[PDB]
Amino acid sequence: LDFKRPLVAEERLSFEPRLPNLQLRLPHLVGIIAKIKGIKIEVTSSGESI
Amino acid sequence: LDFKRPLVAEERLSFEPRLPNLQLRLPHLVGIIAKIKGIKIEVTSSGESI
Amino acid sequence: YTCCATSSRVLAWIFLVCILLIIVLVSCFVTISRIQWNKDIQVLGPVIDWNVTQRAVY
Amino acid sequence: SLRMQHPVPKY
Ligand SMILES: *[C@@H]1O[C@H](CO)[C@@H](O[C@@H]2O[C@H](CO)[C@@H](O[C@@H]3O[C@H](CO[C@H]4O[C@H](CO[C@H]5O[C@H](CO)[C@@H](O)[C@H](O)[C@@H]5O)[C@@H](O)[C@H](O[C@H]5O[C@H](CO)[C@@H](O)[C@H](O)[C@@H]5O[C@H]5O[C@H](CO)[C@@H](O)[C@H](O)[C@@H]5O)[C@@H]4O)[C@@H](O)[C@H](O[C@H]4O[C@H](CO)[C@@H](O)[C@H](O)[C@@H]4O)[C@@H]3O)[C@H](O)[C@H]2NC(C)=O)[C@H](O)[C@H]1NC(C)=O
Ligand SMILES: *[C@@H]1O[C@H](CO)[C@@H](O[C@@H]2O[C@H](CO)[C@@H](O[C@@H]3O[C@H](CO[C@H]4O[C@H](CO[C@H]5O[C@H](CO)[C@@H](O)[C@H](O)[C@@H]5O)[C@@H](O)[C@H](O[C@H]5O[C@H](CO)[C@@H](O)[C@H](O)[C@@H]5O[C@H]5O[C@H](CO)[C@@H](O)[C@H](O)[C@@H]5O)[C@@H]4O)[C@@H](O)[C@H](O[C@H]4O[C@H](CO)[C@@H](O)[C@H](O)[C@@H]4O)[C@@H]3O)[C@H](O)[C@H]2NC(C)=O)[C@H](O)[C@H]1NC(C)=O
Ligand SMILES: *[C@@H]1O[C@H](CO)[C@@H](O[C@@H]2O[C@H](CO)[C@@H](O[C@@H]3O[C@H](CO[C@H]4O[C@H](CO)[C@@H](O)[C@H](O[C@H]5O[C@H](CO)[C@@H](O)[C@H](O)[C@@H]5O)[C@@H]4O)[C@@H](O)[C@H](O[C@H]4O[C@H](CO)[C@@H](O)[C@H](O)[C@@H]4O)[C@@H]3O)[C@H](O)[C@H]2NC(C)=O)[C@H](O)[C@H]1NC(C)=O
Ligand SMILES: *[C@@H]1O[C@H](CO)[C@@H](O[C@@H]2O[C@H](CO)[C@@H](O[C@@H]3O[C@H](CO[C@H]4O[C@H](CO)[C@@H](O)[C@H](O[C@H]5O[C@H](CO)[C@@H](O)[C@H](O)[C@@H]5O)[C@@H]4O)[C@@H](O)[C@H](O[C@H]4O[C@H](CO)[C@@H](O)[C@H](O)[C@@H]4O)[C@@H]3O)[C@H](O)[C@H]2NC(C)=O)[C@H](O)[C@H]1NC(C)=O
Ligand SMILES: *[C@@H]1O[C@H](CO)[C@@H](O[C@@H]2O[C@H](CO)[C@@H](O)[C@H](O)[C@H]2NC(C)=O)[C@H](O)[C@H]1NC(C)=O
Repeated sequence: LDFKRPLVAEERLSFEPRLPNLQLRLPHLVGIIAKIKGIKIEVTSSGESI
Repeated sequence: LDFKRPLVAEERLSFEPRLPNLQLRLPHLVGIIAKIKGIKIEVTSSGESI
Repeated sequence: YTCCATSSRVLAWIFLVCILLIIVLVSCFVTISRIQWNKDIQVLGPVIDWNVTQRAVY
Repeated sequence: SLRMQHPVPKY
């Protein structure tokens, strides 16, 4: 599909949010775990231990 | 429950759709597969191989 | 006769040794494949951080 | 940030 060049825009004061970055470790076999359920499943939490 | 005889209608020009027909083959044990999940589960695609 | 009797005795010894080795080979494979699966389960998985620059390909 | 140069055909 066609990605067009955009029309030049005038700058104005921004109110765009800037979220924190985050690093996330997943299980080694996550693909197998998601497969055998056949549904969207919870795998971890943002803060969880190894 | 009571299935009534309808009122006579007047015919007009129709815009009803008419879909293609389609043969579908299912797995022999489809009833066991659906049972053991306990949830609505994908079993095939329209064009899949045996 | 004696060649036949001898051939029958030698044949049975090699046939016996053939099977005792197969028993061993299959018994080892099942052990090792199952253990490697247990080890695979407990390895550290990947890390994601949404950084595009890190995944540039030139 | 990542700035890249995609090649395109010109015949
Ligand atoms: C259509 O719309 C989309 C949006 O919907 C448009 O995309 C958006 O376009 C914006 C530009 O107008 C982008 O902003 C630019 O982001 C650049 C990258 O920012 C990251 O890197 C920065 C540099 O990091 C390195 O260097 C520092 C040391 O300097 C090290 O510490 C780092 O480790 C790296 O080595 C870094 O500062 C930024 O950090 C900020 O953002 C992240 C989250 O993204 C936060 O976790 C951080 O806490 C931090 O945010 C806080 O702090 C900053 C200042 O420190 C504040 O501004 C924040 O409000 C907040 O408090 C990122 O990690 C920037 O380099 C770039 O900077 C320009 O502007 C500043 C002033 O504003 C100048 O000083 C600079 O010199 C420079 O000119 C700018 O901010 C948006 O990222 C982008 N949005 C998204 C989501 O991608 C799109 O373009 C539009 N398209 C069209 C066609 O219109
Ligand atoms: C309340 O509402 C519901 C609906 O919401 C009402 O039900 C609908 O009522 C309609 C009647 O008003 C029904 O239409 C009738 O269907 C009959 C059956 O049609 C099928 O069989 C046809 C014959 O097939 C055999 O014979 C041929 C050779 O002649 C062989 O090739 C076959 O193998 C069979 O042996 C067949 O032609 C039809 O095929 C068309 O539809 C299917 C999908 O259903 C498509 O796959 C096909 O491609 C084809 O559609 C295309 O091609 C046809 C022309 O070929 C076009 O008309 C289409 O728009 C499209 O381009 C079916 O397989 C028909 O026999 C019956 O025909 C009468 O009308 C025609 C002219 O229109 C005359 O020439 C005939 O002689 C005959 O009088 C008519 O079409 C709807 O089926 C029905 N809908 C549903 C979903 O049930 C309900 O009654 C309402 N009730 C009240 C109280 O109001
Ligand atoms: C969220 O954030 C947490 C915290 O960072 C993440 O969990 C941590 O992940 C890292 C990286 O995988 C782990 O690092 C390894 O640590 C061991 C040593 O661990 C011991 O010492 C720690 C000292 O602070 C201590 O916290 C540990 O305690 C945990 O583990 C014990 C044992 O199971 C348990 O009883 C406790 O309850 C805790 O769970 C522990 O005592 C170290 O040996 C490793 O070394 C390898 O890597 C280094 C560097 O690459 C290399 O030099 C070595 O040779 C070797 O190869 C490695 O440093 C850390 O232990 C994890 N901590 C916990 C709490 O799990 C978590 O992954 C993040 N979650 C998500 C979802 O992203
Ligand atoms: C969507 O559409 C497809 C195509 O129709 C459907 O799949 C087909 O289903 C039919 C009916 O069940 C199968 O027919 C049987 O085929 C074998 C011979 O198969 C061999 O020859 C084929 C020649 O074209 C070839 O395509 C086959 O290739 C497939 O299978 C091989 C082997 O596993 C695989 O490696 C390939 O990748 C392909 O997957 C194969 O080489 C034949 O022996 C059967 O004979 C019985 O039936 C006849 C007629 O009743 C009878 O006379 C005999 O005595 C015997 O009882 C039978 O004809 C066909 O194999 C299927 N093809 C594919 C590609 O799967 C599919 O089911 C539809 N989907 C859905 C969801 O409905
Ligand atoms: C995102 O990825 C880039 C590329 O790995 C990181 O930028 C590098 O950061 C190290 C210091 O940690 C520098 O030595 C390199 O020179 C940097 N390379 C480039 C191409 O910038 C960047 O720090 C990562 N994280 C963030 C928040 O952007």
